[PDB]
Amino acid sequence: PMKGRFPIRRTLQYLGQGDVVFKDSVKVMTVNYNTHGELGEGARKFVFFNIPQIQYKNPWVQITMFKNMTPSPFLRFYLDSGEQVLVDVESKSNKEIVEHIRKILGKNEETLEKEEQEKKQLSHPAHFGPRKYCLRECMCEVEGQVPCPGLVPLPKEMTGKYKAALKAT
Amino acid sequence: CRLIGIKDLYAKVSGSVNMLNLTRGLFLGLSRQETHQQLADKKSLHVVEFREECGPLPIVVASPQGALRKDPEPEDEVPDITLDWEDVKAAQGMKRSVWSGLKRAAT
Amino acid sequence: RAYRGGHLTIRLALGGCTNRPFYRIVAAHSKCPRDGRFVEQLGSYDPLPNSHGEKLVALNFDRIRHWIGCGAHLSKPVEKLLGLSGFYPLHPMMITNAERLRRKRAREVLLASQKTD
Amino acid sequence: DEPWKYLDSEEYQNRYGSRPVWADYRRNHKGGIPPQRTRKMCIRGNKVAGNPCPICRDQKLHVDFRNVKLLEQFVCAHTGIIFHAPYTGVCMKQHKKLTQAIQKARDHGLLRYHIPQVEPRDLDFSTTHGAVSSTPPAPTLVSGDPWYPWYSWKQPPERELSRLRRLYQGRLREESGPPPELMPEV
Amino acid sequence: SIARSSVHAKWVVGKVIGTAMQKTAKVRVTRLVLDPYLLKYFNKRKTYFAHDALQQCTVGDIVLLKALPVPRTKHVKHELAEIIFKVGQVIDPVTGKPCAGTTYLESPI
Amino acid sequence: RKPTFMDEEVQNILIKMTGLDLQKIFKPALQELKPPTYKLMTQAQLEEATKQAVEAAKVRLKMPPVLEERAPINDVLAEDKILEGTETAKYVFTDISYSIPHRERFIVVREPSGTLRKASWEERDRMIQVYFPREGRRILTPVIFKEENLQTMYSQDQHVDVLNLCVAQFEPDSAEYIKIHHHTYEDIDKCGKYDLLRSTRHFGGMAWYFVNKKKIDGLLIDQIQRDLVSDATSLVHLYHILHPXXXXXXXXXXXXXXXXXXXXXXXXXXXXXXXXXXXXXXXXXXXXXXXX
RNA sequence: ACAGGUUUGGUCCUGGCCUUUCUAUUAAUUCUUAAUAAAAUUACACAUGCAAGUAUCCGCGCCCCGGUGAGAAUGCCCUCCAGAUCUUAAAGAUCAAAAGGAGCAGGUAUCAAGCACACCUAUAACGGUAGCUCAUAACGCCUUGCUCAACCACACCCCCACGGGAAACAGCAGUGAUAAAAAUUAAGCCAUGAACGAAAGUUUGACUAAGUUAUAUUAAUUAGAGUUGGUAAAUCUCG
Ligand SMILES: [Mg+2]
Ligand SMILES: [Mg+2]
Ligand SMILES: [Mg+2]
Ligand SMILES: [Mg+2]
Ligand SMILES: [Mg+2]
Ligand SMILES: [Mg+2]
Ligand SMILES: [Mg+2]
Ligand SMILES: [Mg+2]
Ligand SMILES: [Mg+2]
Ligand SMILES: [Mg+2]
Ligand SMILES: [Mg+2]
Ligand SMILES: [Mg+2]
Ligand SMILES: [Mg+2]
Ligand SMILES: [Mg+2]
Ligand SMILES: [Mg+2]
Ligand SMILES: [Mg+2]
Ligand SMILES: [Mg+2]
Ligand SMILES: [Mg+2]
Ligand SMILES: [Mg+2]
Ligand SMILES: [Mg+2]
Ligand SMILES: [Mg+2]
Ligand SMILES: [Mg+2]
Ligand SMILES: [Mg+2]
Ligand SMILES: [Mg+2]
Ligand SMILES: [Zn+2]
Ligand SMILES: [Zn+2]
Repeated sequence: PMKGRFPIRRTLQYLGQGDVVFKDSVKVMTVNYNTHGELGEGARKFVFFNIPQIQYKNPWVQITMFKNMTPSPFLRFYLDSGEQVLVDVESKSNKEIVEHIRKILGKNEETLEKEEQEKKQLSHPAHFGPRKYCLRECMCEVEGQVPCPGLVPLPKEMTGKYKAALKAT
Repeated sequence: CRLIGIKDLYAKVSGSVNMLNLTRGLFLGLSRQETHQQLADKKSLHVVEFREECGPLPIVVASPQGALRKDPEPEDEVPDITLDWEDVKAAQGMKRSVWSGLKRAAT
Repeated sequence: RAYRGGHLTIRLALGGCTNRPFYRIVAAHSKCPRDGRFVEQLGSYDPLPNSHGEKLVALNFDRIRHWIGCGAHLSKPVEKLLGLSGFYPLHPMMITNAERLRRKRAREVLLASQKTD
Repeated sequence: DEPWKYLDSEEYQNRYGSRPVWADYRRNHKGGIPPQRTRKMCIRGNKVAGNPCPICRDQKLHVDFRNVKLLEQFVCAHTGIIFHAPYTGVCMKQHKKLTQAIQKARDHGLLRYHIPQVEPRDLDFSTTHGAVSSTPPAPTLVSGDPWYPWYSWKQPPERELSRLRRLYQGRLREESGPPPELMPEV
Repeated sequence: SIARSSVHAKWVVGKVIGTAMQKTAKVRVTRLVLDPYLLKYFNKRKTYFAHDALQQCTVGDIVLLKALPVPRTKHVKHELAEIIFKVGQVIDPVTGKPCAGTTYLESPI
Repeated sequence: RKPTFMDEEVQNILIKMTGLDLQKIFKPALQELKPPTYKLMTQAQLEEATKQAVEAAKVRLKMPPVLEERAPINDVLAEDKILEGTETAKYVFTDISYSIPHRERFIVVREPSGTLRKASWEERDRMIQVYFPREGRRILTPVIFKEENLQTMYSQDQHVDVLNLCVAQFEPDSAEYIKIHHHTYEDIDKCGKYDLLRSTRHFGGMAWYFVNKKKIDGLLIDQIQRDLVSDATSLVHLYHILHPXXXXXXXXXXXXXXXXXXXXXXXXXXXXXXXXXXXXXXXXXXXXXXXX
């Protein structure tokens, strides 16, 4: 895209690439950030780059942002229990905020890998269906089997009307 | 490009197609070229081609005659570049024009 | 869709290119169509004998029994199939077709030697 | 049928040079974009139609799996995939014959294609398992027993049979059922 | 352990839009949505009524809504849980001091 | 004793024997190309990148498991003669369950003979190949493995390709696997082409089949002609590990051993053509006194 | 789009229109045979024959398949499950009504306001507040099946069927009228699926195998149609 001042962040590639996934407890996330100060600087970047990464990967988590309410910048987190997490981001680097969040409510790499494997096991090689869900379809295809008459017309013997006209006579 | 000897190229043209502006444009552009040697020289670093077919193998193309810098270069999570909406639209599978993927005769 | 009733049923859906039948073993609702919706696919069956002279049957025994354990019903040809494999005891009607066929073959031997005479 | 010959001929070497076949050939068509697949066949019976393909305008060319020097120039050198007819300009018939040709060519290895490094099928191969290793054959097998008592035909009590006839009396079809044991026939 | 609400709303935060009813707060929620053409995130808003014992919500409040286990009315599925920022009086979660905007009213020391 | 391919000695010696050639390891492939990616690097970054390369190349280089042959498995699970009279062609019952190791799958058959037989090995494999299609494998055996096609592919010096074909198509414990691998080794031996498979992951199979065929000839000759002493060293070392008790082994070991003494004593005690070794083992030696 | 033709005496620039690619009906001109897929103008009216039976009573089945796209901006997606049925040593399983909501969802703002569309009392059906929706498109109007291993909706019409018009093929074949739109008043339950059966088994216009049709691919036995100023392959003589 052309318009926008960091257009690379309106990509799909930039969206998939951001990594934080949230635990199942997180529901709401509240970013309170500040416009004017040097000590705000990191937080801002986080909103401007990382917030749109985060959200994409967690489409069900409300992410809200307030400006200039509180004189010092922070994150809040509202979990399922009624647990309220409070993450102070001040002189932090943008990267530091990201990784800190990942630490606190993340998902272990193993967790993700497990889950994706548990979904990948759902589509089984051996079934037969429409090209959408399966690979192979009619078993026209597989080598040793019979060729399906569209491609390779069948023996006079195996036709219905051959059997019919033979059983009649 | 057959007269230059360029055998592989993708080129799309936008706006007015008038012949003269086109050839002038093309020639300005292909003389606008920055060579690997020149890139190397201005940045004083090695330039390294990563082929996909050859895997991770880090082929060197160019070396900075004179002093090779001892300085690594900034890796931004966020590069700032002009991005053409057409390339990015291509990237995500959003070019659906029936004319595009056509078979055409040889070069 | 929403139905009045019916049971979970394991059976043979027929995909085929016509004169070349083939089947997909399927865990379905009784009240859905033959080739329509199902819960889960289980196996396949290929009636027509291949290059090697074999009739291929794939079955997921783990899942098949997961559903019978949930009380799915078997169609009679799925039971012929499960019979042969030995996952299930041979089906009574198989044996009866055996006896019938043997008796007719003996009667036809006697017809053969009564026509020869 | 001998392939190699015409590709090394002085006639060929004169005509085509070291450029591929089809190089100079050009397919005439209605506009800027040619129809997405070329003509069905350029030969029907004794008649050669219009401006013929590279392959069929020259009859001395033979499409086989044998001549690699002919089939080579219809495959992309770097990509190792064949060209669709329009790239080249061959007719559909000769193009299907060319695909099928390159296939048997690669099946006899007369040609190169890319062969990837594949790992072994299995990770841990243990021949030990009971599916692989012959089991302890059934106690029912050792005796020569039918696997269940009901595989065996048992002639029923005369009581049950006559009461059975007594049930169905008007509709009964009664013919002896001992199951002759050996199958084969004329 | 069964107390549930079939609604995905389970916990939200929104501004307090209006007080016009008895012991019921009109609260606007705003979530980010990815506009697929542009690939950008915009603020989509949605209003939720909520229930209040104290009738404690001034307009403009940043409020935490909790899903209610059994819905009161067609239009009330929530209960105000906590006031996150009462308007015009905001006490910094970090330092626990009274503040306006960028400035502390009573500083450390 | 217990020597085998997967022993650490045999492994580290066969990795060192094989060698890292980043040009032959990573080579242009015929797949549809993409435009090349470029980046500017430091000396440091290029070194780290180089090591990264070498690390990844090792994984490419990992040896295909060698194994002994499998015996035919014939066992009948049941017999009912009553079914036999059905006179229907063979039925093949496969289990497809996603959790199972493919040697732990159950593959069964009922013939027209009214018996329940387990699947043969080839049969079993082509079954799993049907329902668990894996790339490169034909479900019916590919023509190219006929002797004619074999010789044709050898002529073209493609041997890496053939050995890469069997890895995918057959199974490492199969009959055909062994027939083709071993016959192919015979070819590189009679043609002296050994340096082909050098940087290949196939090298381990070269070394083994030969140590166990006890013809080390061409590989030693070649190694000394290629100016590689250390490889011939570790190779004789290997013949000593896979032949601990023999005249050559215990004698040329316990007497004394190093490059000159062990390579020349195993050049005298392996007589296939000891005249070849002794010739070349002179030449390299001479070519040292001129270079030093 | 790899683009091409076309504004002017001419040149750029802006800017429509058209060509060139692929699919589908229908028509005209031609047409040899197979095989395979597909078959369709019409919620207009319907002659006749059939499309549910099973079974020792009772029971169970009897728009389930099958047909259609008339209706409705319908709905996709996601929560949560009453009920029905199946299995069974009481808890599993399959459908899943109602009710909901993160988000996505036809055109039109010359449709801009709608007109009670809210809440509070748990007192136990009365009282109390004065609200709710809406320019991030309420409320209208217009057109419409669909996001398709399927899902939604209808079943002569009056959204709904008590009652009223009135006597219903939008099951299979067929037929009038209508429309640019044309398949057999065909044979079998032999396979599958379904309903009943304790069972052999019985029924099934589902389906199976056919029949008709250049409608599309494939193979050959089949040669014809269109073009020939330019874009755009290709021309001589007459009138
Ligand atoms: Mg003008
Ligand atoms: Mg003019
Ligand atoms: Mg003028
Ligand atoms: Mg025009
Ligand atoms: Mg027509
Ligand atoms: Mg329907
Ligand atoms: Mg439909
Ligand atoms: Mg309509
Ligand atoms: Mg409407
Ligand atoms: Mg609307
Ligand atoms: Mg529901
Ligand atoms: Mg108007
Ligand atoms: Mg009142
Ligand atoms: Mg009605
Ligand atoms: Mg009535
Ligand atoms: Mg009607
Ligand atoms: Mg009809
Ligand atoms: Mg009806
Ligand atoms: Mg009519
Ligand atoms: Mg029609
Ligand atoms: Mg009938
Ligand atoms: Mg038909
Ligand atoms: Mg046709
Ligand atoms: Mg004719
Ligand atoms: Zn098929
Ligand atoms: Zn041709």
